[PDB]
Amino acid sequence: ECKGSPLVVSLIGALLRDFPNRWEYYLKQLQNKQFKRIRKSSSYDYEALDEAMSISVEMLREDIKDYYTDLSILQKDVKVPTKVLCILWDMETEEVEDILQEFVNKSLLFCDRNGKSFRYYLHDLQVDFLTEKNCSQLQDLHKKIITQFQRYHQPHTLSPDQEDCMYWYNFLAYHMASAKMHKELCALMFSLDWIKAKTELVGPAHLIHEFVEYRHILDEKDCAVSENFQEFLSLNGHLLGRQPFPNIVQLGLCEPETSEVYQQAKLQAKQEVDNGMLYLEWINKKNITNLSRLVVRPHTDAVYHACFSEDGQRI
Amino acid sequence: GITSYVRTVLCEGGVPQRPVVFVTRKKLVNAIQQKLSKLKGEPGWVTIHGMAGCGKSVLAAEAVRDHSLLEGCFPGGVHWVSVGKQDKSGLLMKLQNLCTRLDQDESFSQRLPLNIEEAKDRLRILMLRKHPRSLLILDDVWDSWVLKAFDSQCQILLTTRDKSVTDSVMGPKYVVPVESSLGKEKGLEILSLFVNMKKADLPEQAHSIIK
Ligand SMILES: Nc1ncnc2c1ncn2[C@H]1C[C@H](O)[C@@H](COP(=O)(O)OP(=O)(O)OP(=O)(O)O)O1
Ligand SMILES: [Mg+2]
Repeated sequence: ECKGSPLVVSLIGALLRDFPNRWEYYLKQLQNKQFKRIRKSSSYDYEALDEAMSISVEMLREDIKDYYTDLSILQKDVKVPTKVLCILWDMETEEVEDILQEFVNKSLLFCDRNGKSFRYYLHDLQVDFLTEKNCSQLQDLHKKIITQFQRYHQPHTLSPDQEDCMYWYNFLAYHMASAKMHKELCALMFSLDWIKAKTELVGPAHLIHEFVEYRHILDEKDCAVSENFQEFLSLNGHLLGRQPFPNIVQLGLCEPETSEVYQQAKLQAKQEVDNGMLYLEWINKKNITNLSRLVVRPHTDAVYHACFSEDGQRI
Repeated sequence: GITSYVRTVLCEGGVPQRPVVFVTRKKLVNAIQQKLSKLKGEPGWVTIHGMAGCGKSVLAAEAVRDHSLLEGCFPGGVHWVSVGKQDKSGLLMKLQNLCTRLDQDESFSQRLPLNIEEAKDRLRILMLRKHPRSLLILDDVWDSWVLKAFDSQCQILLTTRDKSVTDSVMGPKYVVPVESSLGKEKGLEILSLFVNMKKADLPEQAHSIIK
């Protein structure tokens, strides 16, 4: 938790000198992520680590000051391509970099000179302070970024070449969740074609991870839809990644029951059918296949051994 | 057994002379003194504390009262400052007064600093050159900025009620903690001195009040 801010270590450390018994307490306290709990009088000039950050924020000229807060939304550990910052700001790129350069000097946002591209990012402490001091706004802004992206690229209108897009796959999903807009979340994550492109360069793991987050966000009834989709994924992992991304629209019409995943497939098939494509219907599914919960291909080359983590968290 | 010389150094220092009716606390004095001995060199602060009226000052006066620890250890004289409780303005004067006290020669500017830090400089510099092996003792002290002011990097020992006070400061800190107890044998010793009679000659009433 300390993340090497020796100020936190001395701050925890002294704090412990008084109460050797309450050892776990502060552990869970930093697990809490609030630094208001930790305080010590010290040679250092501030009660606490939260105390230091507040002093840094004030100096910025009023025009700059508002912008930092937008900067609040960004993940603890994402080096975002400059563009997305351009989009949220809606301000031209040559200009946008320079304000950020001023920040980096303020040492409030670390630089990343990777090639022409720049990824700026924060310390875990810097991020935590932000939520500590900007939390009420953040839910509100979470809806601001999305609308701006809507004023530009649509998710289907997204492209492989654009630098920002992967952030957009990987995390756009993320913003809508904070937004708390579930219908919009349906407008994005549900879209099977979005799944197609995401599985094209992302792979079929990120979507599953998103789905677990997804389940709380929307509705229990949909959760079943998510359950149907996860069931649709079980068949995806084993051969889906290879390359010849077999026309899923055709391999999809294999699920049972109906749910929302199957309903989508039949209609798509009907649409395909009039045009052509010679899809063959399958009539025995309910009579066949005892489905496995999951399948993995780690290697194009034959497997020789595998082992569980002792924790069981990984293999 | 006070040396004549000890009194001469002590007079210059300005520590109060012990009350005529006193009773040594050998163990405690010994502990402070041995500990006090510990910061043989290089900065250092000692805190002494107790609930009100625990013999806290007298011990401070008493510890230094002895020749051995003071003379070999402390070529520099001892300076006592009575800090009390102070608003920012009040604190300022004590500093100037310590300035005037320390600079007996007057070689340093007759003008006095209007700024606390400047006084801090005059103290540090004076402690550094004018009085190389000096020890400063403080009385009371109720808030940290105060010791922030006196934080000359030269040994100063503060004696008090709060032990929180020396948290702003930097450098090795030791605390000797005086519980308010005393000894039944000793108080009878003290009571006798107060009324001037062989301890046995003391009335039956006396034993109970000490309780
Ligand atoms: N031998 C002795 N040792 C300690 N105290 C004694 C002795 N003989 C008499 N006394 C009484 C008389 C004094 O009023 C008092 C000593 O004062 P002191 O211990 O310096 O209090 P203090 O300065 O810690 O109080 P405060 O916390 O208010 O400053 O104890
Ligand atoms: Mg006193």
